[PDB]
Amino acid sequence: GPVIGIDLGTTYSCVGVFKNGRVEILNNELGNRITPSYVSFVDGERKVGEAAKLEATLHPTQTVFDVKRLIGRKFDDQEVVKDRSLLPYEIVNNQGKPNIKVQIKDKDTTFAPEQISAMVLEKMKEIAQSFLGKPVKNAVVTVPAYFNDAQRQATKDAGTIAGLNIVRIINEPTAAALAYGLDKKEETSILVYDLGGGTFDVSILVIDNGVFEVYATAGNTHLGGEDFDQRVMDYFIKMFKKKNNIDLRTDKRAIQKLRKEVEIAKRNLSVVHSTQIEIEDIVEGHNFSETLTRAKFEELNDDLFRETLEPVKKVLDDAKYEKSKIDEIVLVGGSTRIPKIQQIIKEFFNGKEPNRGINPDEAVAYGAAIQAGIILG
Ligand SMILES: Nc1ncnc2c1nc(NCc1ccccc1Cl)n2[C@@H]1O[C@H](CO)[C@@H](O)[C@H]1O
Repeated sequence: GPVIGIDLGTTYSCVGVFKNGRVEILNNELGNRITPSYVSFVDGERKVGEAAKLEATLHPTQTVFDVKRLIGRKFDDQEVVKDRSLLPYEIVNNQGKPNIKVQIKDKDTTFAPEQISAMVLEKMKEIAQSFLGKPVKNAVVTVPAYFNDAQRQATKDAGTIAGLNIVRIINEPTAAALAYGLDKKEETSILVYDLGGGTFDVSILVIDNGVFEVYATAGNTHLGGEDFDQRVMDYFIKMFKKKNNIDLRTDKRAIQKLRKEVEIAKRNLSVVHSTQIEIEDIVEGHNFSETLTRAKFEELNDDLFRETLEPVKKVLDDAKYEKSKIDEIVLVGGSTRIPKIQQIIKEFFNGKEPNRGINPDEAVAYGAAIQAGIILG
């Protein structure tokens, strides 16, 4: 049978197949190559992906996301205590482990993290199955290099619930090395800098005659593209209050519309220098119309950009590496498209150019699909 490759991400997932000698990253029913890792439980219906994410504004307690932060952990872990205080859906203690509690037709229903991840894996599986016109029973799935045996086992259990035999778990740095086709002969020391929507990871991966080993890993579980958006939102909410005496935080729908346009403005500012953020009637009778420059975008976030270097220094220290010991810097995650990020990394490595792909959000799923093709022979 076929083996598909799945990047089961914190904020999004991505599925790839290896077919007639090529990796195809598959579109979901809405024509997107990434699917928000969201599940909503509203009004008797269960939604997965973008339709679930759209429920978050009006139904925040019923809209489950970021489950990768909880999977295989214990309720009293310091990281889980912090996430319970940040997440708006209820998390309960089931025999020492965090479970998610929501309502289905008003009834309390409790899910293990792996049961929510299984629903994401199931949607990825169905995209594969319709594209291939065939049942899919087998997958390669990625995990962070820092995942322990309990986090990896709960990811495998999510696969089993979704009807997927996870034939191989590979770490995200290895998946990236496979996608960029890093030559497997002789020895190479690679820095994998992975800046996503919600999380920052950096690893030293060494490739030695086809054997991949992560020698050190560090990161920031609360640093990603969504934080850069929030810095911009905070700025424009303050400006709109100064000019119009309207605090947009008093209207959750206004906030949702602004957040969509701010996200789009950020992405544009990876290519242009100036972009317009426009919402007609952001509240009734008031239009939102502003210009954001790349220079103001960077000024609002420059402390967060520079914080990404603290994990880089830590993995170099943990591995006892000199900066020069790094042979190649590889960039993963759409947030590495930010010009200032690529500049800061270049300068930290006393001038060495980072390798970035063209589709940095799909690189991990691409590599998982390559690993699937390697296993099939
Ligand atoms: N040009 C960009 N400049 C800065 N940050 C970016 C850019 N593209 C993405 N991502 C790709 C993506 C997002 C939405 C729709 C389609 C795609 Cl393929 N990011 C950021 O990467 C993170 C995970 O997508 C998000 O925080 C996102 O905002």
